[PDB]
Amino acid sequence: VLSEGEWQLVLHVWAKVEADVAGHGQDILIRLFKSHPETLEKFDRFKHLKTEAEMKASEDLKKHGVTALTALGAILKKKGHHEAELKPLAQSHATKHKIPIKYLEFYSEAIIHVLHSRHPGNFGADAQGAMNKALELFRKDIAAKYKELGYQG
Ligand code: HEM
Ligand SMILES: O=N[O-]
Repeated sequence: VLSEGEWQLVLHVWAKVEADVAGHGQDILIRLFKSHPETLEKFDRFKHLKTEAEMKASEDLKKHGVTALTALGAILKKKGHHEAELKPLAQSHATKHKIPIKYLEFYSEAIIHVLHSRHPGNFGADAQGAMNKALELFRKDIAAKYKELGYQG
């Protein structure tokens, strides 16, 4: 359970993302793919991309980055009351895309990394704490759905 002040921190951070959703989404996906190349293999859409330059030049990668972070922003603005929004993503990611929960942990770390990189000296220690809690909540609630469907624990 995040506090109100922690939710406020999270959504203040998210306001930085919303000023350039495509830019953040692209930087997150590239950080993920390059830090954890197994992740790229899950995207039949993107696995042709070999180099960071090709990733950066991919307009379609940007487009998908918008789709993904738009969904995450909507979830965060629910301040934990996200059952309806989280259900479809759980089902797709477990059963269709076949994304292990561990990869969602890597995704969370890529988000944090990119926030520091884009906003140096402006992503406060309080805000990092709050964002961690928000993301941990999202992974806990997705993981329960995966467990239900026979995918994790
Ligand atoms: C915070 C984490 C994430 C969010 C909010 C998110 C959100 C979304 C959304 C909204 C879609 C399109 C709708 C859908 O198919 O359900 C999608 C598709 C997809 N996601 Fe994610 N996702 C996340 C994490 C991941 C991770 C970590 C991976 C892989 C390592 C992944 C792989 C995919 C794939 C393969 C698709 C299908 C893309 C296509 O071929 O068009 N997602 N995601
Ligand atoms: O992308 N995690 O440092």
